[PDB]
Amino acid sequence: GSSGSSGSGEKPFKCEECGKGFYTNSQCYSHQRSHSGEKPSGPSSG
Ligand SMILES: [Zn+2]
Repeated sequence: GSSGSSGSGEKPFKCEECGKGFYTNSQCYSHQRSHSGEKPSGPSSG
């Protein structure tokens, strides 16, 4: 709704976990990864 102790208002692409800010979808996801640890790695591993 509103904020004060923050600068980045709104962005075209932000994280769903915390709410980070991004400009390109690809980027948004990249970070989103961090929000994952207890998971198996098959075709790709962090
Ligand atoms: Zn996040």
